Amino acid sequence: GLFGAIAGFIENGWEGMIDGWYGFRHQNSEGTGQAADLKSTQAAIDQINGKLNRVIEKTNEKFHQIEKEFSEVEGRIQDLEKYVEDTKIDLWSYNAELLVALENQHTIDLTDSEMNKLFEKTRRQLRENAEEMGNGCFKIYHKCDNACIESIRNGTYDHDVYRDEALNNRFQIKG
Amino acid sequence: GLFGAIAGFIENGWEGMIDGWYGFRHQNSEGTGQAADLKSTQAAIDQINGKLNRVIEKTNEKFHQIEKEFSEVEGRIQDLEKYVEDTKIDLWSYNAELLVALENQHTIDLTDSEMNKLFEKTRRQLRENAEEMGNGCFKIYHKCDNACIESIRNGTYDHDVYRDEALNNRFQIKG
Amino acid sequence: GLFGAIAGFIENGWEGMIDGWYGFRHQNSEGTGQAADLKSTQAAIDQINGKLNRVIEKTNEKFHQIEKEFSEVEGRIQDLEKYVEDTKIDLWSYNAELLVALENQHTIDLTDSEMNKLFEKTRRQLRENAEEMGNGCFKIYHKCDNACIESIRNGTYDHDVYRDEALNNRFQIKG
Amino acid sequence: QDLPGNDNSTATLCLGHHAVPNGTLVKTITDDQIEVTNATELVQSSSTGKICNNPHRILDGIDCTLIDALLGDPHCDVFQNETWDLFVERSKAFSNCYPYDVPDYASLRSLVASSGTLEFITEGFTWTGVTQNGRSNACKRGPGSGFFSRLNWLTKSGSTYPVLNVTMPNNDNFDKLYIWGIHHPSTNQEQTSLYVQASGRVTVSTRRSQQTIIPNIGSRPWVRGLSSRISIYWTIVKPGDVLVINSNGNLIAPRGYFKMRTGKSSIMRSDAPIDTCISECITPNGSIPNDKPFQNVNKITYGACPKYVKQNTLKLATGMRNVPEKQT
Amino acid sequence: QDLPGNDNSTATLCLGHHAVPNGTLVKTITDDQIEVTNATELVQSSSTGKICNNPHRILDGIDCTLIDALLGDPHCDVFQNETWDLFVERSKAFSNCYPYDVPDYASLRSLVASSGTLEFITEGFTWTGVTQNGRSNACKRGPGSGFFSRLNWLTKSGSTYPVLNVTMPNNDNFDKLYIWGIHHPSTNQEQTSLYVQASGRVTVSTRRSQQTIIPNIGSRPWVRGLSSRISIYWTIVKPGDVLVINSNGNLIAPRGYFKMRTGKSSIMRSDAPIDTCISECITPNGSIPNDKPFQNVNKITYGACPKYVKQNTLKLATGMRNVPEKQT
Amino acid sequence: QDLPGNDNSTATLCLGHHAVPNGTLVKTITDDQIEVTNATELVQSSSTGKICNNPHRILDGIDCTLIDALLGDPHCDVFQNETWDLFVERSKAFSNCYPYDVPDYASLRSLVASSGTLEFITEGFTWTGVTQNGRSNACKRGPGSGFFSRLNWLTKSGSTYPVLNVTMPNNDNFDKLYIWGIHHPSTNQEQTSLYVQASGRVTVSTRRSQQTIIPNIGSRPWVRGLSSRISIYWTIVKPGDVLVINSNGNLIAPRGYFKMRTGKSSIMRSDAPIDTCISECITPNGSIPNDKPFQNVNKITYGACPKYVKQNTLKLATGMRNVPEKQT
Ligand SMILES: *[C@@H]1O[C@H](CO)[C@@H](O[C@@H]2O[C@H](CO)[C@@H](O[C@@H]3O[C@H](CO)[C@@H](O)[C@H](O)[C@@H]3O)[C@H](O)[C@H]2NC(C)=O)[C@H](O)[C@H]1NC(C)=O
Ligand SMILES: *[C@@H]1O[C@H](CO)[C@@H](O[C@@H]2O[C@H](CO)[C@@H](O[C@@H]3O[C@H](CO)[C@@H](O)[C@H](O)[C@@H]3O)[C@H](O)[C@H]2NC(C)=O)[C@H](O)[C@H]1NC(C)=O
Ligand SMILES: *[C@@H]1O[C@H](CO)[C@@H](O[C@@H]2O[C@H](CO)[C@@H](O[C@@H]3O[C@H](CO)[C@@H](O)[C@H](O)[C@@H]3O)[C@H](O)[C@H]2NC(C)=O)[C@H](O)[C@H]1NC(C)=O
Ligand SMILES: *[C@@H]1O[C@H](CO)[C@@H](O)[C@H](O)[C@H]1NC(C)=O
Ligand SMILES: *[C@@H]1O[C@H](CO)[C@@H](O)[C@H](O)[C@H]1NC(C)=O
Ligand SMILES: *[C@@H]1O[C@H](CO)[C@@H](O)[C@H](O)[C@H]1NC(C)=O
Ligand SMILES: *[C@@H]1O[C@H](CO)[C@@H](O)[C@H](O)[C@H]1NC(C)=O
Ligand SMILES: *[C@@H]1O[C@H](CO)[C@@H](O)[C@H](O)[C@H]1NC(C)=O
Ligand SMILES: *[C@@H]1O[C@H](CO)[C@@H](O)[C@H](O)[C@H]1NC(C)=O
Ligand SMILES: *[C@@H]1O[C@H](CO)[C@@H](O)[C@H](O)[C@H]1NC(C)=O
Ligand SMILES: *[C@@H]1O[C@H](CO)[C@@H](O)[C@H](O)[C@H]1NC(C)=O
Ligand SMILES: *[C@@H]1O[C@H](CO)[C@@H](O)[C@H](O)[C@H]1NC(C)=O
Ligand SMILES: *[C@@H]1O[C@H](CO)[C@@H](O)[C@H](O)[C@H]1NC(C)=O
Ligand SMILES: *[C@@H]1O[C@H](CO)[C@@H](O)[C@H](O)[C@H]1NC(C)=O
Ligand SMILES: *[C@@H]1O[C@H](CO)[C@@H](O)[C@H](O)[C@H]1NC(C)=O
Repeated sequence: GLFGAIAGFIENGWEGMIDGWYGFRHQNSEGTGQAADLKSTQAAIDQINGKLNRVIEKTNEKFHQIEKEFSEVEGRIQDLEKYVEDTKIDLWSYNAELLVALENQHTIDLTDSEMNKLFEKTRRQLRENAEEMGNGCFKIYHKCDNACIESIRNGTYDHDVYRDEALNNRFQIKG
Repeated sequence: GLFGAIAGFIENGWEGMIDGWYGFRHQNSEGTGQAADLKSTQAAIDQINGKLNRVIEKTNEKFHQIEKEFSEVEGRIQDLEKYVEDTKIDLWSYNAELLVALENQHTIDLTDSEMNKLFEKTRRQLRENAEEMGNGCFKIYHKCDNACIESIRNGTYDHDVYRDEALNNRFQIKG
Repeated sequence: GLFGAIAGFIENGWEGMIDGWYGFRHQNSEGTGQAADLKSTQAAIDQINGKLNRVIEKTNEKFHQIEKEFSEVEGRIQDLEKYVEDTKIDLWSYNAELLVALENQHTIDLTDSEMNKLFEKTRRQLRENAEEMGNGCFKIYHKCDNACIESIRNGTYDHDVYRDEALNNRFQIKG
Repeated sequence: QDLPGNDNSTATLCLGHHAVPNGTLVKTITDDQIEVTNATELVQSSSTGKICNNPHRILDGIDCTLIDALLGDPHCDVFQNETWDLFVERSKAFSNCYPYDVPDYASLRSLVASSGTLEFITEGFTWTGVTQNGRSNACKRGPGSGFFSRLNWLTKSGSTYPVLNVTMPNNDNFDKLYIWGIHHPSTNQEQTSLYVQASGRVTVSTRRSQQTIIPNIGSRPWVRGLSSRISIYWTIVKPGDVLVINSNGNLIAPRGYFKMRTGKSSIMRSDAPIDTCISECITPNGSIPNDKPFQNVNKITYGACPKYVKQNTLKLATGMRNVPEKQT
Repeated sequence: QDLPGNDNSTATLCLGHHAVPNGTLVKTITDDQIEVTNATELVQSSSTGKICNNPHRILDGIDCTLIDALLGDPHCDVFQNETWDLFVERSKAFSNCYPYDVPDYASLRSLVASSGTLEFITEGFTWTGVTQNGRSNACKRGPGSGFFSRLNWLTKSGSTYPVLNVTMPNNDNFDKLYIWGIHHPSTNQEQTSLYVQASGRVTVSTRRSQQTIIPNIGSRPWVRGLSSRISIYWTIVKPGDVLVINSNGNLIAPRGYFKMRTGKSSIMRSDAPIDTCISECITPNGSIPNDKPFQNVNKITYGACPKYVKQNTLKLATGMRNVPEKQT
Repeated sequence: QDLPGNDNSTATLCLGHHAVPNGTLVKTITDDQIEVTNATELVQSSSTGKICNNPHRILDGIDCTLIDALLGDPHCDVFQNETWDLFVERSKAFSNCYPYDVPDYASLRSLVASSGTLEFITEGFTWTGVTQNGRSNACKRGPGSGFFSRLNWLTKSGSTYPVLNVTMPNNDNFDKLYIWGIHHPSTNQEQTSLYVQASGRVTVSTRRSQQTIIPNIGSRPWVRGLSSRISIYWTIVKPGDVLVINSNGNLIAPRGYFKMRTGKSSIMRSDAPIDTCISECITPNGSIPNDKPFQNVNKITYGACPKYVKQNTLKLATGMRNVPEKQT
């Protein structure tokens, strides 16, 4: 949608991630793994529920109204009784049709946004120690075991701890 | 608009680009050259047509309705016939006025978005071999002939092929 | 909101910034300082006023209409006079309620956007001489006195002037 | 600083989102079928088929319309002094008493339907000079002839029908509804046989209003043995006002007043069965749940109901776009 | 890799978007004139000026209103048994027969206009004791006097006008529309000359309804030589019901029934020329194209038409912002 | 380039946004209370309490309703030929002349209310054979009896009430409104005492229309000493048409015509004080300012007013989210 993460630079979803809406997959020298990110999952979920509750907010009640079905032909007054109702129904149907179109459009950009925000957040944390492979994956240029992967995920990763190892691996090489 | 590419970090449009809505101008070894990007052009065009078709979706038909012009003065019932129509017209006019304002607002951010997405996509591909000049142009720090420019544009550019040449040119220098 | 700057990577606002909506706080060789950014403040303000004026655009006027309060019980025709008005009021109330919800949602993403745009603009200007600390602050890796801070803020900063000093400080170190 | 010791390697971390095998198509500002992870339906399109008898007070009219219950058709005597939040009229209802017509039937049915009560107070009208309690074999009450329980057919006594001039003050603090009528004979002979005068006249008035109706002699179609008709009228008398009934022939007199109230009552035509269940929204198709915001069951509703909409399905996306690994 | 890859040059790649010299201003949530590359107009604001005679069946009333075509004014005899999807009434239409008035003209014009047919079936009413086919010099049919083709003016035979009491059963399976009337004489002399009785009376009824009208003697303004008037009434008779017409003077009798149907027909007042072309939307200003979603030509429409809106222009942006590179 | 910068230090630059201590909660598509820096109220919810007498022409009816001002109740003679943009009717208004009723009161009050003028032109009707200017002690004008200033009660001359047959052409180029009426006596004796004939009749007509009303004798409730009533009617006569008034008893004749116009006038029921101030929007609760888009003061308005809405507050965010740094 507007941010180009979902169905964008992230090629496709993971049918296998059953524990959250957004998450991480990694491959290091100790193995491969997957893990949902619960904060961005909750952020997306809460906004969609907020939106949902606003839409289901109070059915108003109406009691005696006007007749809407007639068995005899009467002319002028019954023509008006029918026209008031038919123009009321088209106006409420327009409203319903526009409301879900705007809402759905926004739900797709909102979830695209949370994906991109989690990507950016992880980018900012890895600092000079990783490079973006451009497909939603970072190449971490230093040895990062499963506790290192866990610290990026739970947001406690210290880039300084691995900066020189990373900068060496990343740049120096032979050019 | 929301992304700040169009009428933002990209100073102005190219009246000369007649073959697409978004594209590339380059200046290299063999000279200067321009080329439309057809994928982002199509992405912008398709969304605007989708939006367009939804708005032109079915004129509903109405046959016998109520009278809307009167030649005698009648009082209570004619007052109501006139009031039902006048409040119907104001409600549909409000709807038309709001619909094009939201739509237009969104068309401007959607196209701003595609510009920025194409910029980001090219950024991600050039990896460590280019720098953003901050005006929508990348400085490519390695020799890049016309086939090199065409591989960035058609999305097959391999950064590794030029990484050491680039990294040398870009960093080393004398500081 | 959609961009994740306000109430996002920028942890909180400054109650102390009284001279603008967006701005800078630095620390450099000459001391500490704060300064509002007037261009992004004006950009946010103008869009919010534009939006505001559109909403206050012309109260339409109405003169003779239908009766809306009755003292006797009449039946069929009075039932219709009441139903036309009650359905007119619910339709306008739906409209008012949806209008401020969309508007407010957009005002929060629009201001989130201007924050992020000012951040990006500053990023692009500092080029290879600074790093993002990921909290909305850049670490400038070269000596930058008050006039250097002023040139970033007023948009005349030349990165080349400090590039080797910065690149040395930033990378070389000991890894 | 941190000392590597020996190892030199890299890791890969990839961010991603879920996807589901199934997925639902939804409309958008720019697409009209785009697939998302999950959606929720906003249009209620099915009724239970039964009118739940709770929380509103449903009164099933069985084979009485509300006007016959009001007038007091013998077969609707079950409904005297009855009350309702919703009176349900059935397609099978039939009238079976003196043939009558009501000039503005629709307003009288409305006006009683929302008052919500058939509470009747008998008042001591004194009709001097006429024969009270006339009844007809087209309105059988039990084995005998009969008439509407709430109306009193006056005919001559002996050889005269006087000018009736009666009055009934509204001394209470509420409005009183008076249902009265006029008899249209089939023949001039019938007119004089019953009312002596060859031209009747009924004038019913208050300080605020007056109705004078004069009868119309002529043959109408045979209905339950009769070509005559009575037409029904109504007068509301406000607190402090006074009713004066003045006639010279053909008056079908009131026996007292219905009392009027102000409430949430209404009437509904439906053949749906009433059942025991609680449901706030009633539709002539039966109750429906008001959990969704819009409904497509019927434009006629009573209670807390969803807004009727022409569409029968509107799905609200409750998840991100579905971009599966394989296909859909 | 290579060997010492020494060619230290660089390249520049710039991304950009198009711009046009021209450009269109559009309204936005935050701006009311912002310039975009291209836009499309959503309000239809011009008619062709002609009512296309296709796909709907347009019936041009020429100088007949629909009610005169119904009643059978001599000059509208062209329209007998005619049908329409839209009947167009012209401002030039004129009546030219016995001066009449229709108590609820507006409902009779509506009710016939959407039935869409003037199909008339003559029924064998037998009027015994009166002179049929009365005609007038204010309603010339050919050289002679005449009357409405679908009405039958009964007057006395010799010295008496009996009490007419006729009946016509609806034995078909459709509703029947009966147009009848009553004559209001100018003088008591005229009343007795024609109808003998000094006070006429017409009662038309079914099992469901009854109308009794009594005439009103007095001078009205001279219209085509006459001060008298006839007033028109209508009765619909449902399948299985029965019409009973009972009168004692002044009856203008029906000659049979119009048949009623249910359809998409309506009536429109317009002096626009009908022309050959296909157009779905008709406006009294002529047809308009329903390609746009809103229209500002006229609030009166028939057919598949755009929604009428007060605005005369609403441009929908179909392109990005126009940020020109000079402007040429 | 430059020489040895002995010291090589770093700087920190942080971008941020403001925040306020206070802050306002607003609704959103996804939240219904989110705190922003500032907001503006879009619902006007309070009246001044006074109807400003500017720019519209307010006419305070004092203790006259518009119909009594029209008819010419003695106590409303102040309003003759008066004009208004808005006529304000007060709850205290009372009638104090001959007891009358108006069959379609609501349409006559509407029709005069938007014409906006009580300009009356007296015309030379010649009533030959009857006694003009009848007056009553229930309509005291000064010490004496009186009647409505704009109506003329005709009674017999000596022993006869002729058949009146008068005509008044509309030769001007505007529509004329004629208010006339009919007297309903209480007794047959009253009928013959005044009008000789035992059954009156009034027929008022134009080329286009006709009304015949016949009186109704009978006792109504005592109102200002009387049981009789007069009922009011109206006839509009278009340019080029002609009025013919024909009666044989009980006519309450017009004295001329009110002239009709087309404008922005209306009528309002309010007990609010009129005051001097300029305000475009009038509500029966007093004027309100139309600076906001929506209002919740009253659904009844006149002038350039905000759209009435059920909500009493709707805040539009005019600032960013408020994310303060201290605790609470
Ligand atoms: C005026 O004309 C109408 C229509 O011709 C007459 O109505 C008909 O009157 C007869 C005799 O009363 C009715 O007959 C009865 O019908 C019932 C049901 O079939 C039956 O039980 C009796 O034995 C008898 O046959 C007939 O139904 C009725 N028809 C209609 C449509 O009303 C009326 O009698 C005439 N009146 C005068 C005073 O001439
Ligand atoms: C009741 O009063 C009305 C109005 O004064 C009388 O109407 C007028 O009657 C005369 C004589 O019939 C009409 O005259 C004819 O007019 C036409 C056109 O000018 C002309 O061709 C004839 O030679 C003749 O002059 C006059 O038009 C008519 N005016 C109106 C407005 O209707 C009516 O006759 C009176 N009736 C009685 C019984 O007293
Ligand atoms: C028909 O019946 C009505 C109701 O019974 C009679 O009305 C009543 O008539 C009397 C005598 O005229 C009225 O008396 C008046 O009372 C007022 C005080 O309220 C007093 O100021 C007068 O001097 C006089 O005494 C009485 O008010 C009136 N009541 C009503 C409700 O109208 C009427 O007179 C009867 N008519 C005939 C012809 O029988
Ligand atoms: C983050 O992960 C590391 C490794 O598991 C652990 O030591 C640390 O405590 C974690 N922090 C939090 C807040 O979970
Ligand atoms: C991309 O450009 C290079 C140079 O023209 C060419 O060899 C390559 O095949 C192109 N790939 C595609 C998919 O066009
Ligand atoms: C920017 O700041 C520097 C230092 O104050 C100053 O010399 C320069 O002129 C400024 N430029 C502008 C446009 O303010
Ligand atoms: C789909 O959305 C609705 C509303 O949010 C929710 O009740 C339902 O559980 C969701 N489906 C799944 C599989 O989460
Ligand atoms: C109806 O209610 C009234 C008021 O309590 C009572 O006097 C009357 O007798 C009741 N009649 C019947 C049939 O219940
Ligand atoms: C509800 O009832 C109406 C009329 O009885 C019928 O046409 C309609 O299709 C029904 N809809 C449902 C969901 O039962
Ligand atoms: C402008 O937009 C309309 C609708 O999308 C399209 O038909 C038209 O060709 C566009 N104009 C140009 C120059 O592309
Ligand atoms: C009108 O149509 C009916 C039904 O077919 C027919 O019997 C009748 O004679 C027709 N009359 C004319 C004038 O066409
Ligand atoms: C259409 O017709 C109406 C009334 O005839 C006229 O006022 C209006 O301006 C016309 N508009 C157009 C586009 O012809
Ligand atoms: C809040 O917004 C309104 C409308 O924009 C403005 O008049 C007011 O001054 C604002 N408040 C502050 C403190 O700026
Ligand atoms: C009312 O105005 C008319 C027209 O100028 C005038 O002839 C008439 O005498 C006026 N009457 C009063 C009481 O002002
Ligand atoms: C306005 O007046 C109405 C009726 O007089 C009253 O119910 C309402 O509360 C009033 N509102 C205000 C703001 O005065």
